[PDB]
Amino acid sequence: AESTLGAAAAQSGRYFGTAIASGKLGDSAYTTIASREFNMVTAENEMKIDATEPQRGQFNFSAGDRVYNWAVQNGKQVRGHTLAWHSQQPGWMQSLSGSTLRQAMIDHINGVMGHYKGKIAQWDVVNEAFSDDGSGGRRDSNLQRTGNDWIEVAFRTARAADPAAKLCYNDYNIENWTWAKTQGVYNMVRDFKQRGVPIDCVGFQSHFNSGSPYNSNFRTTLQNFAALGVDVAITELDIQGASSSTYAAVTNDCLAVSRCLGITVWGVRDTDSWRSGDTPLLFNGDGSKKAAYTAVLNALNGGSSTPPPSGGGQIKGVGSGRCLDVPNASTTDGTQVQLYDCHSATNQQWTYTDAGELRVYGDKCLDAAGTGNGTKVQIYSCWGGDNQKWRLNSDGSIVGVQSGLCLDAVGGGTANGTLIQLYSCSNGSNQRWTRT
Amino acid sequence: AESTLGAAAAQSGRYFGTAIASGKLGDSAYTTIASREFNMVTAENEMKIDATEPQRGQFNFSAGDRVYNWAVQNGKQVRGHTLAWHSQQPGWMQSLSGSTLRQAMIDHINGVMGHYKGKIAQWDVVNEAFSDDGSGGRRDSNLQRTGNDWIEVAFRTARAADPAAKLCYNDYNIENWTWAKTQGVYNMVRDFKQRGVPIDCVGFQSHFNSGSPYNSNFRTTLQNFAALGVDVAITELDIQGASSSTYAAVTNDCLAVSRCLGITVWGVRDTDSWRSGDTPLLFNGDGSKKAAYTAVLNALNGGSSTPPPSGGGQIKGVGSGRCLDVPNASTTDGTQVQLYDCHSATNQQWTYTDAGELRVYGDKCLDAAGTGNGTKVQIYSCWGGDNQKWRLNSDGSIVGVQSGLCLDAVGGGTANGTLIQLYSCSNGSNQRWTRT
Ligand SMILES: OC[C@@H]1O[C@@H](O[C@@H]2[C@@H](O)[C@H](O[C@@H]3CO[C@@H](O)[C@H](O)[C@H]3O)OC[C@H]2O)[C@H](O)[C@H]1O
Ligand SMILES: OC[C@@H]1O[C@@H](O[C@@H]2[C@@H](O)[C@H](O[C@@H]3CO[C@@H](O)[C@H](O)[C@H]3O)OC[C@H]2O)[C@H](O)[C@H]1O
Ligand SMILES: O[C@@H]1[C@@H](O)[C@H](O[C@@H]2CO[C@@H](O)[C@H](O)[C@H]2O)OC[C@H]1O
Ligand SMILES: O[C@@H]1[C@@H](O)[C@H](O[C@@H]2CO[C@@H](O)[C@H](O)[C@H]2O)OC[C@H]1O
Ligand SMILES: O[C@@H]1[C@@H](O)[C@H](O[C@@H]2CO[C@@H](O)[C@H](O)[C@H]2O)OC[C@H]1O
Ligand SMILES: O[C@@H]1[C@@H](O)[C@H](O[C@@H]2CO[C@@H](O)[C@H](O)[C@H]2O)OC[C@H]1O
Ligand SMILES: O[C@@H]1[C@@H](O)[C@H](O)OC[C@H]1O
Ligand SMILES: O[C@@H]1[C@@H](O)[C@H](O)OC[C@H]1O
Repeated sequence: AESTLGAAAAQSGRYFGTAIASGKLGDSAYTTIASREFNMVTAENEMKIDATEPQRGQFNFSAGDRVYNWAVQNGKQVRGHTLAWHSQQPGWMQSLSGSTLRQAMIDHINGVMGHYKGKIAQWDVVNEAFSDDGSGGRRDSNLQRTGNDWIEVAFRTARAADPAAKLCYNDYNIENWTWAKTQGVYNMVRDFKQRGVPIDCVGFQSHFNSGSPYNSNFRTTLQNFAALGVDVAITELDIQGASSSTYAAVTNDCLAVSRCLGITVWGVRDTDSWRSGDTPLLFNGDGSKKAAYTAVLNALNGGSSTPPPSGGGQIKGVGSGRCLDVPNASTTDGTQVQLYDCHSATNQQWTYTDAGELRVYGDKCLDAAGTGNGTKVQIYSCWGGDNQKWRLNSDGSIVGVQSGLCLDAVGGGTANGTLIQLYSCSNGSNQRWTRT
Repeated sequence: AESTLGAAAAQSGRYFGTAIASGKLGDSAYTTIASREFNMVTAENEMKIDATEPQRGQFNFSAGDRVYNWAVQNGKQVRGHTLAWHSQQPGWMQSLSGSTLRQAMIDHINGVMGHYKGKIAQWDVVNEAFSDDGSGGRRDSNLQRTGNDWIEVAFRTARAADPAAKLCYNDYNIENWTWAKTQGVYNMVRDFKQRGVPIDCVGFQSHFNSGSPYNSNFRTTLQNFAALGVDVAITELDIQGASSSTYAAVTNDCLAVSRCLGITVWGVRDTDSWRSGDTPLLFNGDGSKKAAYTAVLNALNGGSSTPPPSGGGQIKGVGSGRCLDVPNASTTDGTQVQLYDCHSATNQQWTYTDAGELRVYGDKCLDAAGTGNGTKVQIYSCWGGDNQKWRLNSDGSIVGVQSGLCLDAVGGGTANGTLIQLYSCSNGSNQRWTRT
């Protein structure tokens, strides 16, 4: 369809997934969102080295199958995460070196992939093998010490274990094209493809924050890797602050690249995130869709037709032909907004911020005083509350994040002075808005 | 001692208090702040009816005394809260009505005031006796049902129990003069003064939010009651969003009325607030001062003798005479800012929001990716993180809310291109900024 992320992505042959935590599958609020929005699943921890092989030789797939089963039963493919990694290695592997580790690594791969043979769409065969030292070289780990050729061996092994699975190299901070880490990974994959090493994909974790910000050149990075002859996938996406524009930009970068299989966000609600302090996901802890959720859905669905009032613009009601107006250009907090003949004026110029606010006068925010039908919509000092955040639906409707209700011209009024309130979305013309 | 709220309030002959929860007194972070900043204390719950008279005729002051003991031990006066109220009534009282409830009410006042006789500066004798239906009438409670005279009886009883205390009538939604509830209370107080009913004060809770926002006519409300011959006090102040301007405005309103005894904010840190979801106080959960704190302090100190950069403006370092500049007018997230020759360019126009952000381009925020010295100050999409909020100190320095560090011109550099960083605050000219 086009009302959920997974369905929207499928329209272009792609998937939109998440990271599932087994301990939450018992939470109905959690599973209600997950089963509905995503068609791809990655076990957040259940399929890692320490979890699938607690003791060398003895494999445990209980927790993993739990996630795997839920996924397939609910219509989702699975990304295996992960086979060869320097982190989250069980204690016994952390003490292995030389040719014995190399052997342990190979066994582990055969074991996990054997168990899930033919059931995994994508396997993160090797994860984070490059350093952040700025040199573009291999990270210094027990695995790297077994020989520079360990990555290649891991991939050749994997291909044997399960030729049906797409084999990916996964890593973070390899999104910005100008980074040495990015280039080192690029050179490696190019080489692998030239020498014939069995690698089918590169996973871009895409953990963006002010420390390592998203950069428009991310698309260039994806296109370059795609040109090598391998698929690309956004594997663990989360953006600090969950900016609508950035989430939409990453989404469009994937859509702009034919080889971009899909996008996986690292968690369901912000409260489930490994970095909840950055409220980096698409759903609030209370389960409500954030502004970024609708920006992603719209991008996946192809979006609108023409460019929006990028910073500054009027919001005109479809049924009335009138604009959202702040009475007498008042700046008083608590002043309820109204409908009025459109004209150039600041009290009619609204800016949609990446945070999902509809700002007027620069520091005033469209604000909902409550969450039920009839709630008054007014201006109030901006502070970031969810009752000041809105989702801009592609159907012309504007929905409050906190209330999940639509901007509504009271009683379907069209005359000047008609007040604005929150009300159950009805697709009515007094709940649809366009551009002047 | 204009360095703390209490000390600064004292220079205008006023106090600045908070609400203390005894269960948090064992928290050093909480007490360090509470002891330093306030010189007035109100027990958030420990002196209420249910807490002081658990069973009819059986008084318990353990919780109350823990708060009181801490208050006087740290040089603070105490506001007793509260003696007669329709809410938080112990079960045995909720079951009463008529003459039996009337006497219980009187018995409670006598027992509680007797224990604290001569130790309480102000007592909220009656709390929330008026309705919100918008009629300005009395609230329909078991207390009101005993007779319309119950409030008068409560005050006469209180004066007799401890004539050394100021007797206050406390309520909410009585700050906006145009509201019926406000006028209803005004008429009652006026009635009491005329007939000689003992009443020395009116407490305006001041719980401001988008449901009932602050209105500048609050100053007239305070003036109106003051004219009746009673002192006035802002008793449970908290503002949804903690707007710097709203906090400064409420502070100035009180300072504009000679009879306004002082201001009490309902809580220390946002996490201690009964409405933490509204982040309505002056300190963060980590104990750090918020943008609103500095605005209240500056307000208490009389503020700047000249209007700040209202609606955009340049920020010029004193030790360099150069302006805060975004390299090549770039709008790319992650771009570290610099010092550069001041000129009418948008990449040099910064706007300080009520949330404490230093915005550029409209939706880009001065950002710090880290909390330690040497951390680069850059621009990033605005999302409300504390690493995107700043305090404008009277000494001319700009401090990061999350880091507690000052914007610093690297190596005291002065030439163009000099980068900005976060560093331990100094009185240096490379950390001083003039509002031009
Ligand atoms: O709270 C009581 C009254 O209810 C609200 O006012 C209502 C208003 O909410 C209602 O809105 C209509 C509802 O149907 C929708 O299809 C339509 O789009 C929407 O405009 O219209 C009647 C009006 O009286 C206020 O809370 C108060 O008036
Ligand atoms: O969440 C449990 C505890 O609840 C907070 O305490 C609140 C207290 O702050 C509240 O005070 C009322 C607020 O409304 C005013 O009109 C009234 O005058 C004032 O007394 O009363 C309820 C009580 O539960 C604790 O901080 C939080 O830990
Ligand atoms: O585990 C990984 C983290 O170690 C990694 O940390 C990043 C390092 O570079 C900085 O610029 C980033 O801000 C910081 O997040 O992030 C990815 C995560 O998987
Ligand atoms: O719950 C946490 C997981 O969410 C976390 O996941 C890792 C984050 O960093 C990425 O680089 C890894 O690929 C990803 O598996 O691991 C730690 C766990 O506690
Ligand atoms: O219990 C009391 C609440 O019922 C009261 O609610 C207020 C109603 O009017 C609105 O305008 C206010 O925003 C809202 O807080 O608040 C005080 C509380 O003690
Ligand atoms: O790396 C060095 C910085 O750490 C250094 O920081 C200075 C510390 O003292 C403060 O008084 C200065 O303002 C601050 O710049 O600056 C030089 C840089 O090379
Ligand atoms: O110019 C007029 C404007 O001032 C008013 O607010 O709305 C109608 C316009 O024609
Ligand atoms: O950012 C600077 C810009 O403002 C100035 O005009 O030219 C030099 C740039 O570095």
